[PDB]
Amino acid sequence: IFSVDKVRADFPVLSREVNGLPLAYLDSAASAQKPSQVIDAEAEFYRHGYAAVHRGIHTLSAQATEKMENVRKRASLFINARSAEELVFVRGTTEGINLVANSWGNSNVRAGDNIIISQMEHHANIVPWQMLCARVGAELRVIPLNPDGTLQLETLPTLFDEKTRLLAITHVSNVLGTENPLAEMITLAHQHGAKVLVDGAQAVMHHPVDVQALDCDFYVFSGHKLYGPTGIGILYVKEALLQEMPPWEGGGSMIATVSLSEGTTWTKAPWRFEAGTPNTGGIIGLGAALEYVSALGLNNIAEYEQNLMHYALSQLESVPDLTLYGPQNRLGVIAFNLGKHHAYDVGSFLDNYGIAVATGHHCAMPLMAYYNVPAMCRASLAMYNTHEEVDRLVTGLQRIHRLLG
Amino acid sequence: IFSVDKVRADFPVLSREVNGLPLAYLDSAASAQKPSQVIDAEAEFYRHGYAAVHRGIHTLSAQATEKMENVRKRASLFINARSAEELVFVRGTTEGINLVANSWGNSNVRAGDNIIISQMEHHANIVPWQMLCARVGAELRVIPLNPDGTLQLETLPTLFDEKTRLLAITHVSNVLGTENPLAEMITLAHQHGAKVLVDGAQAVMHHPVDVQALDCDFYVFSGHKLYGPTGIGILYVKEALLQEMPPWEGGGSMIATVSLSEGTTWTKAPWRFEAGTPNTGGIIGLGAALEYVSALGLNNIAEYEQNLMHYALSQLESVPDLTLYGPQNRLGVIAFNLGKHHAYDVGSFLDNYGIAVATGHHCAMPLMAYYNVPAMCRASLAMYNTHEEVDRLVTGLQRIHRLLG
Ligand SMILES: [Cl-]
Ligand SMILES: [Cl-]
Repeated sequence: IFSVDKVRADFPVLSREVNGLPLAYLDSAASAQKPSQVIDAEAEFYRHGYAAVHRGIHTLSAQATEKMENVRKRASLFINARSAEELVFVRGTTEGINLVANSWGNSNVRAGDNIIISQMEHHANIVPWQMLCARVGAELRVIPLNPDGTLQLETLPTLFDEKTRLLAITHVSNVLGTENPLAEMITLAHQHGAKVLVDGAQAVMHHPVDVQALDCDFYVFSGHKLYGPTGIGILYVKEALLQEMPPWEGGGSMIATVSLSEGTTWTKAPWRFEAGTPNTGGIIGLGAALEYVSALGLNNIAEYEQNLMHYALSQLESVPDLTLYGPQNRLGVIAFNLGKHHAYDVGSFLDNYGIAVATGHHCAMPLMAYYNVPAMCRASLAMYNTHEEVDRLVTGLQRIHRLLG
Repeated sequence: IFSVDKVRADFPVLSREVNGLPLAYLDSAASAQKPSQVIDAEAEFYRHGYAAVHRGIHTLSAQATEKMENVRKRASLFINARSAEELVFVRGTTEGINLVANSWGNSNVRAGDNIIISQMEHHANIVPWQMLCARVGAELRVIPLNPDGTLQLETLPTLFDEKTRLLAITHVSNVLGTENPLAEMITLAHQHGAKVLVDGAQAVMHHPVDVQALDCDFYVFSGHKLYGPTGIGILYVKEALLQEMPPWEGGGSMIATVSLSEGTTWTKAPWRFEAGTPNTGGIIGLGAALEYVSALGLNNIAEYEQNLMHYALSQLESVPDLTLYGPQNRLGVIAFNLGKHHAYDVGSFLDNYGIAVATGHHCAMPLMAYYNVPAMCRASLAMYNTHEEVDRLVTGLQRIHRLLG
């Protein structure tokens, strides 16, 4: 079983006070807090083992290089990639999507082709493909939404055709909490010889993830939402695709040879896509993050979070004029608006109670447009959140409605 | 005055033992050690103040956003940029050069144009321009070297012409320690209407740097060589150039509006070049790094390092068959080879004494080719290094020559 009290004891931020009152951090979907196991792992690496990696033969450099590639191996096992050489270190989901869109997109998407995204995508999974479609002269098609925050799956027959090069789709919606039927969609996209990039930024922290079972071609997530440091993320690519992709960033540690008269040659995959000094501090911290999350066990986290989510949805039923967005089985987040009050105002009042929720468009303006609102509130319910905090959210919304209605 | 003993007391790694023996870290040019002021600043941010930045109205998010943009202001003052809005956060020198090469290069370098780099450049300042010249059909010209590791400045008349769009030049050579006459070269390049990108990865830690006085158009350096965290760096661009450059990475926090039917619009400069979640942990640590280096005072560091360098060059005179590369007034590093022994072997013996030096090509293969060697040894002498450690280097080379000659 899961003991949220013991978990919270690992997170020094959770003892913080905001505005005189004790913090209720309900915004892990924007970024997650970090346990001192993660913070100290990075700190102790800087304190005792720091060196440049890959180049260099001295001891610290060799031991730091070992640490880095061990984290690549642990990450590849976390998402059940066949090989650690299928994982590329990136700054996060957004750089990972940009890397695919340039390295792979530019050499596999011709004028007259089409790419499919969905109306619920984060901006990280829209703007790169808009840029690619503009560069090559292709069309960006959109899987539309149902009122309940699920995909209109019946539109796929009209979006997919022989010219469909790529489907880029989210695993879990950072706003609605919808989880998309990735296995079956990837089957369909593969029947047309299309690849699938999966945005898994909001999945990898809520339940186990198996990229061999999904058969996705690319998968991306971010360290800082997995209870880890900022400035680090993972891009997974099928070995056969990755070996064919050209470099994106150029510089040191991705060349084989540099000549000013006979040109330059690239090293083999993963390392060909990693230019300059890696974020070694971030990688070490991400590795601790994977160790920490695996020790609690994702299936235990999934259960605790599923029960907290149920408790919340049940309690919110007693908030007047509350509008929820998204499906009943949402993961991680609750998207809502309070009567006719603007979300910015509702969020301000909740922050005044010391409750941190997200407000605005959540880098998903097309989703806001579909629901014909400018903004929503989003509350995250993560493995370190409590029924007590759910109650403070509910009371607070009640008080806001009384005060402002 | 400078007190290297008190400085070293800030650096927990310097107490490390390697191979049973006490560490002599002579490889800060590859990456620098970090003081606990830097390590703890990042750690305390994760521990007490962590949130997502820019989006969000709650307290932690607003205070984290303040911290981030204050570091942008402190960085802009460190290099004497006119405006903090002229600085872009990047992963380091290599991403910063790639950003200019794509965002600015692709829209200002046409087929038939030429770009000038130098033979002493790091790979970060070669491979991006080779990629750009291949994309657009331009020519990469090279300022050649003199035997002493300085530029053959008399070749500039034949390299510069009306078609010269850009000079990309290093401030200090990561290998030879040469410092290039940037002020005068930028004058010349500006007379032809060419812009200058300066690679300052090896300058900003050795003496003050003033981008208004240099009149450079772009400048780049890396956090981890400035006694700071990995995964963070600064790209400086003149306000007028930066406002004209198009985005590079696309995603959240660089849009103004995202529409799936009317396209997307970009936000204003700096922020248009920063997609997704920033490396907030890195930025906080870089900010502490700038605070720490400014407290010692760059001119004090420059003096201590200049005297240590003189002491070393003087002592190395008593090493038989030692070949040095580079000018007499080198900054930061000493590049050498021991008799006919391969640098990898010499570095292995020094690491066995617990002395960490760099060996190989130092991501500067064209420089190795000019000196008709495959590799060199490089020893860094930074503000926390001692005359005692110089002696261990000298003794060690002597012992290596006796043993292996
Ligand atoms: Cl290299
Ligand atoms: Cl956005």
